[PDB]
Amino acid sequence: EVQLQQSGPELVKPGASMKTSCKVSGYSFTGYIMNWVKQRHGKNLEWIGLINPNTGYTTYNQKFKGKATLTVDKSSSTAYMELLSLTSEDSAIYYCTRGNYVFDYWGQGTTLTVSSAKTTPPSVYPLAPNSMVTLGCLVKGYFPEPVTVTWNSGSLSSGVHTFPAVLQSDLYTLSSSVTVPSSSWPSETVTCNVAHPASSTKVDKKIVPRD
Amino acid sequence: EVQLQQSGPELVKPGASMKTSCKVSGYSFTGYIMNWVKQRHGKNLEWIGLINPNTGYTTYNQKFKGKATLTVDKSSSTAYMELLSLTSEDSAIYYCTRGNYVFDYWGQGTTLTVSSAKTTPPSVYPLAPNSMVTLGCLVKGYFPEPVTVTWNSGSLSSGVHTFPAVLQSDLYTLSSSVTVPSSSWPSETVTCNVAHPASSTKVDKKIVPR
Amino acid sequence: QIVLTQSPAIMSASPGEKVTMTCSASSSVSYMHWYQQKSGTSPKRWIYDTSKLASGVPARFSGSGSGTSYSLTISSMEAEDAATYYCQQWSNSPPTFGAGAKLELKRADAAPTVSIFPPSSEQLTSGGASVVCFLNNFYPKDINVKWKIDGSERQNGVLNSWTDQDSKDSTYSMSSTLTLTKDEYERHNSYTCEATHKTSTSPIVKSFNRN
Amino acid sequence: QIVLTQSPAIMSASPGEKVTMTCSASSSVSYMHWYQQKSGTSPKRWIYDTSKLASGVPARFSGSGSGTSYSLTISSMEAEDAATYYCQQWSNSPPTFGAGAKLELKRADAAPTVSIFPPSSEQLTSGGASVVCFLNNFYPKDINVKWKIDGSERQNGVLNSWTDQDSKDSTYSMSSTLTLTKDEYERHNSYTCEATHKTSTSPIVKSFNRN
Amino acid sequence: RSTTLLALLALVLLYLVSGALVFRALEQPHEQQAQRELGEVREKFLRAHPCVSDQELGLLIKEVADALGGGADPETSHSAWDLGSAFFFSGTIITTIGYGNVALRTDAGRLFCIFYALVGIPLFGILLAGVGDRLGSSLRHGIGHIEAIFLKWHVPPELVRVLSAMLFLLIGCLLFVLTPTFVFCYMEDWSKLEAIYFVIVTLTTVGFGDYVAGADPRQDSPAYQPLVWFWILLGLAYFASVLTTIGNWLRVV
Amino acid sequence: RSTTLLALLALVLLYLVSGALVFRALEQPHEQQAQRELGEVREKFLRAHPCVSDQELGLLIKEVADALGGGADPETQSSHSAWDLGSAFFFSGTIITTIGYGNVALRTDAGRLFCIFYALVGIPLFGILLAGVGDRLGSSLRHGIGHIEAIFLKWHVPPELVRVLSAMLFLLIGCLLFVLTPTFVFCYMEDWSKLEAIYFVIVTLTTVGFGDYVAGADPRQDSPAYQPLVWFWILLGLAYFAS
Ligand SMILES: CCCCCCCCCC
Ligand SMILES: [Ca+2]
Ligand SMILES: [Ca+2]
Ligand SMILES: [Ca+2]
Ligand SMILES: [Tl+]
Ligand SMILES: [Tl+]
Ligand SMILES: [Tl+]
Ligand SMILES: [Tl+]
Ligand SMILES: [Tl+]
Ligand SMILES: [Tl+]
Ligand SMILES: [Tl+]
Repeated sequence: EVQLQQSGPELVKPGASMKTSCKVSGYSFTGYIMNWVKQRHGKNLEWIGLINPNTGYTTYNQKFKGKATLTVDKSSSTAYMELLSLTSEDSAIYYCTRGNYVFDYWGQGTTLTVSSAKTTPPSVYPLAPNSMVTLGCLVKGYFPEPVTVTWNSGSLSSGVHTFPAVLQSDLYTLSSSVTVPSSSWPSETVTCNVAHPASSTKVDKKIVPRD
Repeated sequence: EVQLQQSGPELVKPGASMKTSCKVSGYSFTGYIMNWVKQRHGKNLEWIGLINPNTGYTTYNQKFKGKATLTVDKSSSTAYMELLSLTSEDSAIYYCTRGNYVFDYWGQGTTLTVSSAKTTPPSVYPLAPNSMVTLGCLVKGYFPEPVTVTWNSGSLSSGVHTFPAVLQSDLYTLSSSVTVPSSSWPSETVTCNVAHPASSTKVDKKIVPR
Repeated sequence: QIVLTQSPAIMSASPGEKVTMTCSASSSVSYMHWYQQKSGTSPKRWIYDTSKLASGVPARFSGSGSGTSYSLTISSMEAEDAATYYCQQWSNSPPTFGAGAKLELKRADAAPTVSIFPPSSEQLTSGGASVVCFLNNFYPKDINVKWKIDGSERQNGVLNSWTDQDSKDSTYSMSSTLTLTKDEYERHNSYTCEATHKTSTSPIVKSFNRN
Repeated sequence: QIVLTQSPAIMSASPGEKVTMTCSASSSVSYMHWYQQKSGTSPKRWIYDTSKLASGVPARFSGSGSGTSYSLTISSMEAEDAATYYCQQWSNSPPTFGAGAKLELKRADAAPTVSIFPPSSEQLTSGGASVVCFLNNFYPKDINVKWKIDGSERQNGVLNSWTDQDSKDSTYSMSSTLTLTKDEYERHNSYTCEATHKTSTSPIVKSFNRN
Repeated sequence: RSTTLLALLALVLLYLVSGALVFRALEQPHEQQAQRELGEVREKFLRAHPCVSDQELGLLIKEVADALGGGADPETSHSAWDLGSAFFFSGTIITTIGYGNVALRTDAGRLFCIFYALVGIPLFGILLAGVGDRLGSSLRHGIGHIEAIFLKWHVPPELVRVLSAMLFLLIGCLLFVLTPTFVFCYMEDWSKLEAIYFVIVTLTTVGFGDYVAGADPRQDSPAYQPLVWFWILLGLAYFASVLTTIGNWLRVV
Repeated sequence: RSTTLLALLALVLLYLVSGALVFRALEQPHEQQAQRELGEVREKFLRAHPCVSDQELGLLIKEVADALGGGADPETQSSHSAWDLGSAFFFSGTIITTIGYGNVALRTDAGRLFCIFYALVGIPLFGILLAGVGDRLGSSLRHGIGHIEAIFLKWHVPPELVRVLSAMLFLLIGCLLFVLTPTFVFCYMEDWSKLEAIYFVIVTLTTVGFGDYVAGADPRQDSPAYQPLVWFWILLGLAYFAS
């Protein structure tokens, strides 16, 4: 079982650089070419460059010439990528993948986030207004991802959509909907529970009908 | 720790063929070229040929063209050599070794013996005739190698040479010497212990003075 | 340098349907490779050297092509086939990818369940005012939202978010969020969220009055 | 079919002595490699690419050369250095080896301790008669044995065997075995084994009478 | 006549343009075959050798090309400036054939080559005229014996002269065109068409160099390499005599 | 004269052997070096790529060499055409002139077959035109010389020497126009050295046509009128070298 194990997510300031790793097992590291690939949120895949772990030889995409430095550590069969002078356009998922003509094995990827933002807890605002009724939670102005939204401590889990976060002037916003039978609300309380691990923030918000 | 583990010694009739193996561990089998080398009793090393385990490609020494076939089993990272229509000229040690310019890792070797002989237990004959005395054991007419010789069940280990076997009309002969203080013999008994594993033969011989 | 075009970028198939996606190259290549990617995870070598199947891949998949035109085909769509497929080439360095072709599951059309939500009192006290609209569990994904303030249309300060296709009901959902300052909010009275979907010629509209 | 000549094929060194063995090539060669072999075991890469030391190898070993003439050198002989060294080349397929250079330890000369042995009674009863002579723990290795029956020399049905240099005293030893039929044995009475070694101008002779 | 020579220019011009059209029609579709093959070789190698990047293989191929361009030969004896090959090369100059399958790499080589040719070619032309007259003499003399038969058969002396010219070239053709082509077929493992192509490209002194016979000697057939030189010499003189007289016929026309 | 023919043969023979000695002295060392460099490249590659046998690398190099020998270019992986109308025109010229640079090979049997008949008919046809232009070019030169010759004769230089001086001028100006002028042209146009340019010029006008140097062949040049126009020179230069 071949396996490329990439290091965890990283969050860095604009201008700073960053180094990330890809440890191989299940085959001999030096026998195959290592590449790196960039995928900026769910779009086209970009080949960054390659290194021959056995020879140290590197080539790069012209796009990334000054940006990226590939190295390896033969003894720990580990490949490294360093990214330099990071700008916001560098925020993406980066894969290490193996191959010299097709890319036959890929790491699980690592997410890089480049941002000036400071850790900020979210404001959580309830969204209150047919048999069914829909209620919501607005979670805005937090950094960084992720937040977790549950409903009634997770006992209310069907009928739920949480939408993707979006960037608004350097901070994240999303909302979550939940749909319930109107006999249940407001006969029964509904509270959305929001956690933001980065700020050690746990917040509960009861949805109350507009007065 | 790279390692090439060859299969054991093989004994075959003239005319027969034979296949021997070399399993690698400590690196990736398919990443490196495998070679085989012949060494006929303690003399020049002869490159037989090579195979690329990844591509199946083989080239051979012209000397060995029709003689030898190299193959691999990728899954068990094992290399094979087959030798054909064997004659006594083929009796030798054969190594598998790794490399595409220098041979950096070698198997421990395998000995091939080509012979018509049948398993025969040895006759063991004592050799009896100053401060030191030398006594001996003649071990003759056995096949195949090896035998092992000890003295007084290993209580006598210094002063001992066992000489190389030699072929005498298709069977092996050797002897073993041991040197002891003449105060010890025949005041004390000396017996040589001979084992021939191939025939399940274990024999003790007391050296008695003429 | 060589450019790969996969068009259309989105397509959809019922299960049992035959599916064909194409990859056209800016200039000829000798081989084409394809990867399959599902949200959340790295790409997988799917087909390589034009028509060879990778280990895991079921037989319903096939590849073909030559020179400048290559294709990936599914003889009979299945559910687990929903994914994004990318082509790539390495007959010329640097290697390059198609922009990918997303393949969604087809299903019966569904109208959006629409809900509009006024700013919470909590938010208003901090000087902001976000008006939120959920358009839930509809198909297909093509949909348009329009905001109206006192009958007058507003497009600025609006942010949208779509979910991925739901894995159980195959629907889509989206949120639209009009973010205003409390000032702008309190100047007007009627707020309307207006949805145009294939399922009706006449928009679906939810509204509310500030009082 | 480049030919490598190591000459002399045998040499001997006292401990502390500098040792140099040479390898000349039938035509020019860009690198030379060397193996060390001790009887009983496979060769070990010792020096490769002319002057690079393999991992195990102590510093007293060095290599050099170029074109058609290469050499392996030991700055100061040690005991464990006794071995056969082979050169080999792969600047042209097929690779080839020197015929090897055997390096024995020098030591003070030693006369053979000689012993002759009459046929055992056990052997005689079966109709065979082997007369054995041990020449033990002498140096150097050059030695000659002569058999005499009733004072007249016999050189048929004699078989010889030498040991390798002894690992602890650096001596050599050999057996000589006159094998006769019981017939031939009982016809004569005096049996003598005669050893010529450089340590004395006068042979060493052990004899026995059948009586 | 200046008027007529202008006409002749225009004719030739049309002969060229017509040639151009045909060669382009026949060859343009395969301009790229060698590239395609090189690329196939690369891609095939990469698939067989995972320890090699495309880009690394690229450098290898550049470095190989440079060495080949310096006159290296792929080895698996082959010196193009050993005495025998240099002799041959010098032959290719004074004959003006100029196969050029081996190029001069040094400025001295080039410089020397200039003077070597200026002096060598006319010197050779003289010998060639000489051998042309002597070879034609031998041929015409032998044909004269057969001419005796025609004259007795009361065939007009004018036609007998014609039949002898036909014979003159036909026998030469046989000895210097047909015979060699069959020879090279077997010796060089060329096709008949390749062999005739070579022969004629050679005897016309065009000397493309896509095909070359006698640059190196062949073990197991010693007489080969000299006989080829001997052949070029004799063949050129035979071809020359044909051109001078067909040139001779043409200019009066 | 049979005696002289044999002497001449022996002389030529010596001219060849002497040539051989010189070229070997001047070229072999460079060649032996290249051969070495190829081998260094192999051995270097093997040391860097254990997955490759020497023998396998050998086949690669042979196969690469064959393709390069067929005119593949190491630099790219695959716009300009060597058989466009202008280059094909040029190629045809190289045949009938017997120059035969050969820097672009015919790949098809039809190409070869046609080329045979094209030459057999083309070369003598060209020879005729060449004789014609040779006489006409010499005529025009000789006429132009006549006017300057009038000046020498008035200066009371003997009519025998005036004929000699005029020949000097005759060739010197031709040389100037057909040797020197072109070499200076090509120097600047092809980025060759002076020595390379003269080498080319002369290899060309002698109809040796090695093909190591060819004017206009360069792929990058945007020079349509260039290559045929050079043929204009080739025509005039050949007829004048015939003398
Ligand atoms: C051999 C065919 C060409 C004519 C001989 C060379 C004369 C051209 C001027 C040197
Ligand atoms: Ca076996
Ligand atoms: Ca060469
Ligand atoms: Ca040669
Ligand atoms: Tl043939
Ligand atoms: Tl010519
Ligand atoms: Tl030519
Ligand atoms: Tl030529
Ligand atoms: Tl040429
Ligand atoms: Tl060429
Ligand atoms: Tl220049």
